[PDB]
Amino acid sequence: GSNVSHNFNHNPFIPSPNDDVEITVEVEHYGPIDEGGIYFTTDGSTPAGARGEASSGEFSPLEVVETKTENNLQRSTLKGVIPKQADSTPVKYVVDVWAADGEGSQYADTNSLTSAEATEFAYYVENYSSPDWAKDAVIYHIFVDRFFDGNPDNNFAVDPSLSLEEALKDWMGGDLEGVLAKLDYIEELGVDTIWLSPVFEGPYSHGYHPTDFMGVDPNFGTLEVLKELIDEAHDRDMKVIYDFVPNHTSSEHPFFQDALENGEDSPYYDWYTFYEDGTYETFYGIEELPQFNNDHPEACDYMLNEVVPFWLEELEFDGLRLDYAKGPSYSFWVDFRDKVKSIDPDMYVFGEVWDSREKISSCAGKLDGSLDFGFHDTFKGTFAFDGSMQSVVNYVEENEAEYHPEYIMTTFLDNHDLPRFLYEAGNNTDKLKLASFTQFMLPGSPVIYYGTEVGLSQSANHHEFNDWKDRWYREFMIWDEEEQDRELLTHYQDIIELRQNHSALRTGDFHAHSATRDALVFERSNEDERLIVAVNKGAEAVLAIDEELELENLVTGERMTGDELTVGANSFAVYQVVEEEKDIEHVALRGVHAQDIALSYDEAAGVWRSEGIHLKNKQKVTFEYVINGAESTRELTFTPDRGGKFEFVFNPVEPEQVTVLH
Amino acid sequence: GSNVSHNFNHNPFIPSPNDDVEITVEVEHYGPIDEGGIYFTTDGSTPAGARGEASSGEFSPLEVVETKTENNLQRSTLKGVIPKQADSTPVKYVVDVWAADGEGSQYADTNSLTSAEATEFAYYVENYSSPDWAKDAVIYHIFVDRFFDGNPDNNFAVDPSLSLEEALKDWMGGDLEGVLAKLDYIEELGVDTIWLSPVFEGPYSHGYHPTDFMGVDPNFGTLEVLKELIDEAHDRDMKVIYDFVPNHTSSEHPFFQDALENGEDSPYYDWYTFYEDGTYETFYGIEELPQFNNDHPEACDYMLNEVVPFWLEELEFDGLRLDYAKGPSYSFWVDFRDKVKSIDPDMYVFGEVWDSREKISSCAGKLDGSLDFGFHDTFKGTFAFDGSMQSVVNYVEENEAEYHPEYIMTTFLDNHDLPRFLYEAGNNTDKLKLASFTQFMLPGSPVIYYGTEVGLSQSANHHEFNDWKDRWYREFMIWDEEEQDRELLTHYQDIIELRQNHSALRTGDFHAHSATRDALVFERSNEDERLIVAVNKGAEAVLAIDEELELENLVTGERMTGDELTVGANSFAVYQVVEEEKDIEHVALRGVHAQDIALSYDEAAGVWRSEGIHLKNKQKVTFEYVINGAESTRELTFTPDRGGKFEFVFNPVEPEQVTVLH
Ligand SMILES: [Ca+2]
Ligand SMILES: [Ca+2]
Ligand SMILES: [Ca+2]
Ligand SMILES: [Ca+2]
Repeated sequence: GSNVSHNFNHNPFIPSPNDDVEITVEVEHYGPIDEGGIYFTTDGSTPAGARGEASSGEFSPLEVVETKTENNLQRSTLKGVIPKQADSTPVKYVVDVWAADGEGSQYADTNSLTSAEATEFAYYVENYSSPDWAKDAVIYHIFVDRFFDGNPDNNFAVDPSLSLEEALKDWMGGDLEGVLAKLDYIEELGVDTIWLSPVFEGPYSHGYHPTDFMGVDPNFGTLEVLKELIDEAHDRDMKVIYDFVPNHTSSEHPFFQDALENGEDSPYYDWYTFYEDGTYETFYGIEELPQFNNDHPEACDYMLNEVVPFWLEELEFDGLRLDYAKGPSYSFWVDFRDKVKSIDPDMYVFGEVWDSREKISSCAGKLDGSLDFGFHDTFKGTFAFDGSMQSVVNYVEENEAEYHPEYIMTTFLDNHDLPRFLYEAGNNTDKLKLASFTQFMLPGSPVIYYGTEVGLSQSANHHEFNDWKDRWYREFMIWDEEEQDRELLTHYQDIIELRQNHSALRTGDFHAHSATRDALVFERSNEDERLIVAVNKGAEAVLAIDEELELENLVTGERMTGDELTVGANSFAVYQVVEEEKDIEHVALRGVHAQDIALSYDEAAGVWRSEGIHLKNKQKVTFEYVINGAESTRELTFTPDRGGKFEFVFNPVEPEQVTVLH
Repeated sequence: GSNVSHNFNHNPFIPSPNDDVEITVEVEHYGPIDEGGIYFTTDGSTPAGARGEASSGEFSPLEVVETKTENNLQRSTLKGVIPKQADSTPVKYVVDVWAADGEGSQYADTNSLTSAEATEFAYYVENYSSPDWAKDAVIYHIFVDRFFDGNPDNNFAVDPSLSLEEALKDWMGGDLEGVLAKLDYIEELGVDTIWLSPVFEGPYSHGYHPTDFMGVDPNFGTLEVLKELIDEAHDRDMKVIYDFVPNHTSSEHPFFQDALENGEDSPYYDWYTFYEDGTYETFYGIEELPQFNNDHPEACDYMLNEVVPFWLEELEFDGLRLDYAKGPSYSFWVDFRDKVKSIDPDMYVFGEVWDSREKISSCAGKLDGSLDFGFHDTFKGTFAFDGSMQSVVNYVEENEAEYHPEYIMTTFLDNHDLPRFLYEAGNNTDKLKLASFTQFMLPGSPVIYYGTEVGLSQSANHHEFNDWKDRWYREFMIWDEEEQDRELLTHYQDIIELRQNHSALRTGDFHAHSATRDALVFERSNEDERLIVAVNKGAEAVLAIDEELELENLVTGERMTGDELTVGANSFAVYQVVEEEKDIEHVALRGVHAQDIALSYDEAAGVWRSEGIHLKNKQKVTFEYVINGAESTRELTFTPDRGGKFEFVFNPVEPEQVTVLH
């Protein structure tokens, strides 16, 4: 009948408990369409409605703002708002568009005629924030089966008669008891967070084919060993993150087998997406990986009210890494965030999203962050494939301009699914020293694949193989200190101690000064210190610094006053500038009332806030923040669509952020 | 399993009988994909194949040209070529991509696992050409029920007791006998082509709900009256075009009723797209307009081997206007062109495509042209809604850069579906004089809605209504010479006699000199004459001509030597420049061999051709055409992917066209 298209286009994509949410819908129709409607919910119930009559939830109308006729087809634009909701509230809504004095309705995105087969949109109403510990976190991503074998008695599926090509895709015996033993070495490395490979009872050594969402495979140990590991890692002030697989199970899961035999008389038939011809929804056509239907009400309750608290509340994990966060819906992640952030708002929830950064942005407001694949892709091509250092800068610059400031991009060089950096760099550890150094001097949360610090690479070429190319990314950790690259280990320990002792290197603004191919200098702003980083992977060259200032090589406690500097060949260093920068003492507000309004500092947060100013609706305000009667923030703007007593907040780390928070 | 995407991306989109056709396929996959394949056909049979084994047709492989891994997903590019085919050949092909040493296959665009549910691509192998008479054609689009009532005895469904609001959407009595009577008036207007509204036996007076594809509704007359009309219009050297409805029937069609009752035991059950729950494919949700399934083999044979020859061969129509050409597939139109162009290659086949010009371009090679909706949209907003004359120039310029030179864009101001121009221009006939003049001085084939020349407009406002807003675009033709706008008629007759007596105004190059808002001057190049057109819909102004040359107002046989000219207010004129331009006498070819190769003229066509030069495959040639040892075509390029003895052709109307035709 037409083409209703909403596509999650709600105006405040990350809504506060104050602002209303404007829903804009584009419709391409032949016959008439006159008005639509929103049928949104506040509890966890599924929303439904039709032609202005809501079945479960409240109603809000869609009204034609713009319309015309282009190439004999009529193009109208419908708009409506969802009323503001309280903090920590999951809003699910469905959208339809019909014609007054007509027969029927048509829903959003799916163009369905009924609410049941329509797209279910959702967002989470909350002052969006990520755990502050996750911003400063340095993560040691370990593959449990390939780390250490602290107990050979748990190696039930290990066949020692296998060759390396045959054992690397099978079980090798790494267990959670080994992570307990080598916990001193992990702590000596300097990391403050441990990311554990999946430990589900599955038929494969990687654990991504769960046959029990709430059970540890005996090949890795027991829950008590896991509880002992997490508790011992907690007594060292380290955090533990679990690699969580919510999208799919294996065909061997008791739920899938019971549904595969009993059919519709099975309690788990609707827990998967079975089709009317025997086919079922799967993960990329893998018949052994049926997609777990998290959009089913009784299955979404099992994942959220049974499985997730088992790992976060019972086993006391500190966070979850979500395998294939694209699988489940946004309406599931909105429910997921309300569940995990009600247990503890300091529980790190970041996902593995195989998509561009313009689509990873849609996960903001639901997840605390994601894995920076753009970091991976634009670091191999630069440091391992000899690229331009601009693609490094062109990556950092576009992260600031696209991602929400609270979104945490976890950066990495290797994966259990991607080739090792050392092997892609020809085992030239000088390039890995540059990448690991540049990473720990760039914004984000660095992740260290378990073997990288000792030179663990690939014992074979992956291009020579098929299907199981990922054998050689999951080789066993080397502990023989003769076979280890102790120079690389002492390098990783030193680049960690620097980042862990300089807040500007973790949560500081980024600014590039000069950069050529195989040459880059940049700075890391803050409010307590500044730093200058210089990295070159080619010949020696000179790069032009903006200002002129004395420096201090943090490694070799020297100094250097100059306007330029000659970065060495295949060398790198980070310099700390020395500035008696007068800290913030007074912040005023110029542009709202007749005279400047002096703000008051909040020591709990790090912001300056106004007192309580009334504003008229849709009134285009225009103002700025002055600093100690000297410099001033460039002019801002804001429209208070609903209410009056709105408050002005000034975060000096994000000064241009128009955060007129009620 | 992946995302195979071909999207009709064959390199020669309009293939000659000489060039091979390169098929490029983009695949976004997780697991491996190593090779694909093309399964193309030459006859009318449906193509099918799997994993290199073709079921109906020949096989051509798809090989990975490029590949990488981006954001943990692998992106490969498959390529293969379809061998060159003879002239007048319909190539249908299907495309799949699989993994060697894998299990199964996956097909193009639909991502289906079988060939039956895959996208069926097609193109037509032919030296693409549109009927030369259709390029110069001036069309008089009449709505048969609203023209003249030459026989009141055929008004079976006319209810004289109805009001105008109720009769304008019902039957009024216009018949083909009236078109016979008023044929002198149509010929006096000057048009050389008549476009007839649909005459199918349907339940509505517009005829777009056919209940008999090969039957004339008695409310319009008989076949003999239609045969008499077409024959009488032929004896006056006029052409007749039929408005053809191939996409859908009405629910009252005997085929649909028999299938609606007998079900799968009906011979026409597969002739529509019935769904397994009682729903059926329809035209924009209209349950009374079920979509006729032209992709069914037995239905495509009924349309092409029974219905189309009934109108083009039996009733001896000169062409078909195709209602909603987007409905049927491209694989249907490839069959459709092979059928109508085998009856007579001088049969005009142009379609009604409700889409952007970048998508109307895909109909080139299958249809002779289309209706220029961009002309309509960007002429109401300019001449009836007071816009910029640049949007007129920005429309003509983008037609040259996007459309194939043989594609014929039929321009119009009104439709039976769009509001009248006079009513959108506030009955200000001075604006309609400007639009009708500017139209007949612009490239394309002008179409005249039946009432426009006598000031026929709308007796009511369409915004006041719903569903049947198109009553007021289909009002009855006025014949009382007092109620007619004879000034507008004498205007249309004069702007026709000019275009019909100046070949540069029909098939001549377009060049804009100066243009402001409500002001425009341009020229129309050719090889026998040049013209200058000046149009202003605002106040008087002066526009800067490029060169300086004397002119001649074709209306008032005056002259004017100057470098600029002052176009009047709400006035317009077309001037013919006077130039003793030495015609083409010698054309040589500089760049292929060591010395210039003199070309020979072909009087049958209008081109200069080479003699027969051998070329190596993929050899980047670079050459030009010199004219009478004076000016030269700017350097061209060409690669002969297959063969040797290729010939060079020079069309002086399209000189930059690299037509190295074998
Ligand atoms: Ca996975
Ligand atoms: Ca695998
Ligand atoms: Ca129609
Ligand atoms: Ca209608």
